[PDB]
Amino acid sequence: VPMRGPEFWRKMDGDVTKKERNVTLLWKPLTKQDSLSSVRRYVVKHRTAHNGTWSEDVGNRTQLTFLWTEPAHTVTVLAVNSLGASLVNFQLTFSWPMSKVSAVESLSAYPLSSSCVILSWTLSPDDYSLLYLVIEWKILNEDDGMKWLRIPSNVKKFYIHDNFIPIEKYQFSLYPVFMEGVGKPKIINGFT
Amino acid sequence: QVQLQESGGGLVQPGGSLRLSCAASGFTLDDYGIAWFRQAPGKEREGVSCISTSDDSTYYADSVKGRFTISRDTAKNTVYLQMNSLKPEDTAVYYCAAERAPMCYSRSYYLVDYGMDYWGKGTQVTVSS
Ligand SMILES: *[C@@H]1O[C@H](CO)[C@@H](O)[C@H](O)[C@H]1NC(C)=O
Ligand SMILES: *[C@@H]1O[C@H](CO)[C@@H](O)[C@H](O)[C@H]1NC(C)=O
Repeated sequence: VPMRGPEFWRKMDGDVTKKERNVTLLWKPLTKQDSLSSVRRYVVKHRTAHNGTWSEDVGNRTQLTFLWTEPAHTVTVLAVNSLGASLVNFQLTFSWPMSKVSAVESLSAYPLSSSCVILSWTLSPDDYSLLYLVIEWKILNEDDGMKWLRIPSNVKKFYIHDNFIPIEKYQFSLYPVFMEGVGKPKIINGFT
Repeated sequence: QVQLQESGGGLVQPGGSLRLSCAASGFTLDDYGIAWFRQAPGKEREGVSCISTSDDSTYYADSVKGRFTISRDTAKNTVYLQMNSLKPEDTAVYYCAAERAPMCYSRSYYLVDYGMDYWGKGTQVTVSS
């Protein structure tokens, strides 16, 4: 049985002046070491206050797009094999009011080498409960090309390993992930 | 004292153009992003256009894309909204509003009235024959 579901993030599409959004959940395939026995399928379980809970089988895929329209929408990604689904999983809640709640006070990024950037930050004395953080990075003034990594909330620094395009300035968006939902990021631009 | 002030509104015939200005004071474009909203008769204040606080990325309401263009002059602490090929349904009071950075940063952001920290008094735009 898989011990833990995969860590996951998202990207959105749609008119930014409307609440409805096509949300694409994103994860990496669970490695041999990560699950012990082979993961055969992934399941996306949804929950909203007025539609209840429903699950979508996505097979061997590593993304799932759904239309988000409700005041709050929680998603959980489960890893499945013949013995069952992962009991403990990561969760993300989409809530537009939560997207206006900050937690990152200061943010720095140092290009230690052409393929390694150290991110450092401080957090504000919270009220909402921080689950963890997610760093997004992409080329400044570009549409896609986004990469992400989950960061434990117990650290104040994180090393990002990437085959960065050195001539392009990169934009680093550190997102706080609260129990109540994904929060307001802190963003800095910098060369690598 | 934080202040946002719109100007440039007026009466235009359908097909015409107007350019709105929003002068800000008491804060800079470094700490807040300034975006445009509009409130048509009997409706709520809806997002029209924004520009990122991190880069020059811009986003628009579906009904105004291509016709409208937001721009800024950071040295003057002023934002603009160029409004072309105006339609009667564009009639509304237009507001500029500030939101603590970062804002308008990607498609994971929502330009919504409740997220704004400061508002201008608004400028009437009337598109009529
Ligand atoms: C979501 O994507 C579908 C295409 O799969 C599109 O028709 C729809 O308009 C999109 N919704 C939003 C809110 O962007
Ligand atoms: C959930 O219910 C709301 C009405 O309360 C409806 O607008 C929406 O389309 C439903 N979502 C799904 C995924 O069925």
